Amino acid sequence: DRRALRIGVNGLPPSLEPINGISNTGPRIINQIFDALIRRDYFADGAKGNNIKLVPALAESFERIDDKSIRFKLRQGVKFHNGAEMTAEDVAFTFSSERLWGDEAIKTVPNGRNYSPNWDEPVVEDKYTVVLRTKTPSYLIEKYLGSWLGPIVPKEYYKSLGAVAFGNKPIGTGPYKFRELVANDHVTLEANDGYWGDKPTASTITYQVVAEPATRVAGLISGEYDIITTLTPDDMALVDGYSDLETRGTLIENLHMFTFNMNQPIFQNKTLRRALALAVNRPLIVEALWKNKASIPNGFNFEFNLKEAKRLVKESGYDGTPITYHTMGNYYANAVPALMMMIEMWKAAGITVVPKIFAPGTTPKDSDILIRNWSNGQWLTDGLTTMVSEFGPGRQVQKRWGWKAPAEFNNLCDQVAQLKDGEERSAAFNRLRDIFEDEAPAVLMYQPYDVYAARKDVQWSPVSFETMEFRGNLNFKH
Ligand SMILES: *OC[C@@]1(O[C@H]2O[C@H](CO)[C@@H](O)[C@H](O)[C@H]2O)O[C@H](CO)[C@@H](O)[C@@H]1O
Repeated sequence: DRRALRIGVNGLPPSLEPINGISNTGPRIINQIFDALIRRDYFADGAKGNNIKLVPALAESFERIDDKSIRFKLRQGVKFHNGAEMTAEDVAFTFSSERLWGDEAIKTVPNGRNYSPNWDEPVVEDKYTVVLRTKTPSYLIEKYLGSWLGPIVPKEYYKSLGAVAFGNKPIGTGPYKFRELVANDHVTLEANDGYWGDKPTASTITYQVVAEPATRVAGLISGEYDIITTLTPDDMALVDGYSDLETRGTLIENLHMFTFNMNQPIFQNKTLRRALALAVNRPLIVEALWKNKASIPNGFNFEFNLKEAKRLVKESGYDGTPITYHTMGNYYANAVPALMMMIEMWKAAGITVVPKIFAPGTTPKDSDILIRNWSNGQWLTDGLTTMVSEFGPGRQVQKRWGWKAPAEFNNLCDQVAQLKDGEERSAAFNRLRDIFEDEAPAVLMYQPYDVYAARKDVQWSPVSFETMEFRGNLNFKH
């Protein structure tokens, strides 16, 4: 029999419904349960897990018709885990108004429209042929369909349950099928021996929440886990002297940041937000805590000034009231050590910030949040599109977190979705970046160097994204 794989994780997603589970913790599970029309071939052409190449997966082939539509020829005989055959009806449902982007859909799939292009309703042409299309021109459709938007869901089963219940009992076409969920504890998957692609190599995969990185390292050493997630470069020393273990790391296409609840009076205006941003010496943090392996971003592409931060603190009228910084422990690698360094930096600017460490499983009330840490996946190669997906008009930073973005910012967000790459689009990018930095609705810290640790007897390479790929990349040694 095949070996059981045990993964010690930083957390579980709130749902296994593909869109509702988008987070640092979901894709590593969702990628196993589902397939998309298109897969990212991370290891193509000898790449070290970072190739952006997209290849056919549930679509056997596809051909663009015009600037707003693509015809897909689906792979035949593919079965969902309940035995139902995957047809054009399921692909059309996946990208339908009813499930994904309509007004009613987004009440149970809240980011269905935010993470989509401007879809029009899919057209089913025959059992294995579907046209996916946008209402306005888009040369990103294939990219969206190969992203975390893309998992194909079973129409009849999904409709019978609704998105919330489907998220607790998912059915997909992927190499591992859902077995069990214990909230805040684990998810167990089992091999899908009916898989259409390469046969799964593990009998079961268990994702077990172990909140603290030191405790995860101890469980790898003790033999409780085969792979552990969400470590830092500094954790590499803790594995010194274990011949059977190693670290495996890579830069990933994710930005660690901090952000604000701009409904709060102290953060309704930009002045103090920008002071908090300018006070941070990001190179010092990268040197200190990341062994210079994390990467300071060039904005949202796929300045430390303490003098100006002090000036803005005084201009803001800030009165010395302690400002909390909410962090779910070290859910983000290096969260608490980085916060400690930033608290020192903020003190030097005249701002008192204190940690508010909350437990795994707890969702603070939005009204208790002043500053919080967060991350954003860079989930398409087009960084403008992913920035807009969180910071644009009607998206969550404005709608939920109260950022009163300048009208010009919102105007340019709309313009860049219609412009082709070139001079005008890059000029809009530059101006959006300047406004974003002036407004400081969030502050980008760095792209983390994601570190896993694993048994040498489990052959598996990381990829440059907040997920785990096992296709062609999970072999057990004797
Ligand atoms: O980036 C995901 C995010 O959410 C996770 O944590 C919150 C708080 O416990 C849960 O409500 C979500 O279900 C879970 O995915 O992580 C940070 C916290 O570390 C939140 O700000 C994000 O929404």
